Formats: sequence, structure tokens, C-alpha cells
Amino acid sequence: GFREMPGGPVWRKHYITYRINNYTPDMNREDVDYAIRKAFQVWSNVTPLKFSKINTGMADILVVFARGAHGDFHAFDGKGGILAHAFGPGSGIGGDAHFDEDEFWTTHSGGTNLFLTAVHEIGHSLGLGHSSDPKAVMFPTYKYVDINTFRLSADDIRGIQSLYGD
Ligand SMILES: COc1ccc(S(=O)(=O)N(Cc2cccnc2)[C@@H](C(=O)NO)C(C)C)cc1
Ligand SMILES: [Ca+2]
Ligand SMILES: [Ca+2]
Ligand SMILES: [Ca+2]
Ligand SMILES: [Zn+2]
Ligand SMILES: [Zn+2]
Repeated sequence: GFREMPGGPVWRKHYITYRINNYTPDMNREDVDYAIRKAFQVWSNVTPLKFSKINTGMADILVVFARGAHGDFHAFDGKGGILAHAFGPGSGIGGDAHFDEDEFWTTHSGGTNLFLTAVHEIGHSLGLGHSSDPKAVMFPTYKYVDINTFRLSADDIRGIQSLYGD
């Protein structure tokens, strides 16, 4: 059972921009770009949404790696516990995705997988809440799965399209 964030916030545009505010030292700069790019694509593939990376200017979605208290009244808790959090569509912090820098970000499973976490986070950026369906990416539980073969569950697609269709 997919859920939509309270209020049902959605982007009213299809051309959405994102920008990587900073890079975690755990991964190689380009692996980070790859992870996020691929994470956005997971959602582009099933909706009329198009995501474009920018390096300067104000992006709709800001991606940032932060530790503890980082200026949004949603403090991280050190390694473990909270992995990341994002905000529903809207201007300002809206759509932004934060990743706890106290976690160890990896391209695979050596620690916390950026890509997978990012897919789940971007789901929030777009207006999706937590799903009760345990096999949905929007399920509140982190669980590493093969990345090279990853695929959105029927629940996720059904939920994301109930907001933007396709
Ligand atoms: C697959 O991607 C994931 C990304 C982050 C997480 S998370 O464990 O950090 N988490 C979910 C959660 C689980 C259990 C209890 N409370 C909260 C945060 C969440 O939902 N972030 O988006 C929550 C504390 C705000 C889990 C999975
Ligand atoms: Ca943490
Ligand atoms: Ca924003
Ligand atoms: Ca780290
Ligand atoms: Zn934050
Ligand atoms: Zn979540």
C-alpha cells in the first residue's frame, strides 16, 4: 500500500532540476553523480517527469551530505539509525534530499548504498510517502538488493503515477 505525503504535494512542472550541493568523501565524485543520475532515472522512466542536473544556480532539488544538526531542524544521529531524509515538492527546502554523512556511502554494499537510498529519497522529493508494501522501494526499511538488476515494484509505479500518471 503506497502512501502519498500528507496534503498531496506534487511538482506542477515536468522539467525539474537538481544540484549536488557537496560530495561525500566516502565515494568517488563520479560514482556519486552516477548513483544520483540513475536514481532520478528510475522515476523518469515511469512518469512524464524529466530531471536535469545543474552545477550553478538554484535547482528544484538540492542533494546534500550532512552530519548531525545541519540547518533544517531535522538533525542526523551519527552512524546508524537515520540514513537520510528528504522533503516533499515545494520551493525552498522542498524536494531537497539529505544524506547522513556519518553513514558510510558505497557504490555497492560495503556500507549504506547511495543509489538505493537515493531512489527512496527522491520518492519523497516527488511526493510519495511510506508504503506498507514490503517489496516497494518506498517501504520504510533499508535493505540492500542487487543494484544492476534493481526495478521499481508495481506498488511504487502505481503510486508515483497516481500523482503524475504517464
Ligand atoms: C531504502 O531507502 C531508505 C532510506 C532511508 C531509511 S531510514 O531508515 O533512514 N528512515 C526510515 C525509517 C525506518 C524505521 C523507523 N523509522 C524510519 C528515514 C526515512 O524514511 N528516510 O527517507 C526516517 C528516519 C526519516 C530507510 C530506507
Ligand atoms: Ca545516522
Ligand atoms: Ca528545493
Ligand atoms: Ca560518510
Ligand atoms: Zn536535513
Ligand atoms: Zn523515507
